[PDB]
Amino acid sequence: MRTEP
Amino acid sequence: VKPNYALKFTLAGHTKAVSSVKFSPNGEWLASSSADKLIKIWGAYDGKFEKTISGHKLGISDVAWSSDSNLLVSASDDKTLKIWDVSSGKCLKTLKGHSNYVFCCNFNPQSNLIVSGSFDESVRIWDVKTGKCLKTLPAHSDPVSAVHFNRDGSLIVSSSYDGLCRIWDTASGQCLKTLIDDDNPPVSFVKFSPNGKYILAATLDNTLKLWDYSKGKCLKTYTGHKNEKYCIFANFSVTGGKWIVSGSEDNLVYIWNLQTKEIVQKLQGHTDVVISTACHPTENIIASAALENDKTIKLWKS
Repeated sequence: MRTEP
Repeated sequence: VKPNYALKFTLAGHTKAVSSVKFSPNGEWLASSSADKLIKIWGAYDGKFEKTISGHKLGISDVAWSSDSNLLVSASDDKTLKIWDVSSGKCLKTLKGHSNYVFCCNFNPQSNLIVSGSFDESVRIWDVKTGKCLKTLPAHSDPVSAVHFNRDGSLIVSSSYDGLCRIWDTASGQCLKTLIDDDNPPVSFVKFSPNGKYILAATLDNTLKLWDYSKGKCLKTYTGHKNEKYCIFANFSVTGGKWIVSGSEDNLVYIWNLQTKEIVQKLQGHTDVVISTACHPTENIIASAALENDKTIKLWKS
């Protein structure tokens, strides 16, 4: 989820 | 006065956006984690690929080394953390107990404990040897972005989209401090300074801030970058000049003079948000990684 806005 | 960081290596192979890069404490290795569910190990100096470490069922948002550069902990959307033995590649323990995606993780300086934060708004402390949850902290009211231990492990720092940074007694689980400034933007990253006096904290309003958490006061502000959507790591760089290092959502790596708060360099080449940066523990080496449209890691040297 860190790679998602 | 200013650093001269130049691109040396571009590391490729994660099949999806990278989420995190970290140098092992002994300076030999770089570990990366990625939305592709994989952890990858690279040589810290030549960027030479070492191995892939797999086993998570959904994407990974964070990975962290034990003090002895032997183990790794990773935090994944599959709601677990995993403790890996790096040389054998084995998953030693799968820490279950979080009720939503695990976002951030760190060993304490003794590597006998792991701290984790999650979208389930808790901070949890786990025993490394048994892989069991020792405490659950009802820390925040929104997802927890970062968790870090202080130099002796006596304290833990938390960050959340609820706008707060909190300091916790590791032994008791009690909140010892709540830090927030005049606006309440989501706090997207937090960590203690290497001497353990300060916390460096990022918020989604394009701001880094250096806090004296004992005095409860913001000492320094580092601005210039772009940071409204993503949890971008920031670092103290101490091997040469005393810098602040952070990625940016304008695809650049920013380096500030820590004392004067001036941008002393920006690093160019990623084709997407630079989500993670890391500083080598003894060389002037910066690792950087970027998101879905780039998928690469880059090693810069000064």
